[PDB]
Amino acid sequence: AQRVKITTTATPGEIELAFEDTGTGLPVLLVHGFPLDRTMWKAQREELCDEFRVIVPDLRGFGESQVIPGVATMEAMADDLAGLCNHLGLTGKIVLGGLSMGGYVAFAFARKYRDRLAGLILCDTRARPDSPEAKENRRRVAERVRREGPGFIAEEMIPRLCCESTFRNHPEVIEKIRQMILSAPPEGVAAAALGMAERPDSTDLLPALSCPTLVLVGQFDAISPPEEMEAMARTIPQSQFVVIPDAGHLPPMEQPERVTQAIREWLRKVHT
Ligand SMILES: [Cl-]
Ligand SMILES: [Cl-]
Repeated sequence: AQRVKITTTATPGEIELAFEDTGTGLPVLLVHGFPLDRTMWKAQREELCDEFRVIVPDLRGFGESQVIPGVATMEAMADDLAGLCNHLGLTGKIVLGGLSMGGYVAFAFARKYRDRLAGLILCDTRARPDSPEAKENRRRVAERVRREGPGFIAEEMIPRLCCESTFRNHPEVIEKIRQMILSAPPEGVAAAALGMAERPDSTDLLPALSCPTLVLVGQFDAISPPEEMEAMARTIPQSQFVVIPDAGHLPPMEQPERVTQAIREWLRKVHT
């Protein structure tokens, strides 16, 4: 992995991002969920790099990246991604993928950096903003995580993140996810929670998209259910919708081979 100071149009103008960059060819940048880190996408990075260039950053405030206290808007996160691609000399088009919060970042990127997208991969996410109660709950999470750390978040989220089959067959995957949460920087988690609260409604962005889009969801996703994701996909032109069996909210970790395959086969067409 690498750690580089990049120039970003978001405050504070410069930020240090940690990231993986593996393979050659078409660039595919994959964005993790909340409150996880780049290792969420490790199986896909390690497998897809035989055919594509896979770039996987820790977002601001997560993993090994710089923590910028206050609010980390989805726009700011997207600006950082643009600045990373600029740093790397990927100044043309990329495929951008994101899971959950990372999908919110992808929407912010598509808003602002349309002409940099060859394609979008939207996993286990939604285009609607937070409801008023959801916003308030973000503020409560932010306030508490700054003081107590993310243990309470792991306790609340783990049962909602993965399906029953994962708990049974892959307890090691559960534990990897738990350690990602437990290790997340408290002020980075707070800043992202506040950023999620403030994110705009992307509903009307979707019909205006101009690149092919893959929409992927776990069969048993409790957080962004498949029914709602299918409806979201029907608003996106040039979309493909895939349900990953025997996965909850984290298909890349729960069913890594099936996710890698779905992405690989879709990328081949974007690419050809
Ligand atoms: Cl957003
Ligand atoms: Cl909501």
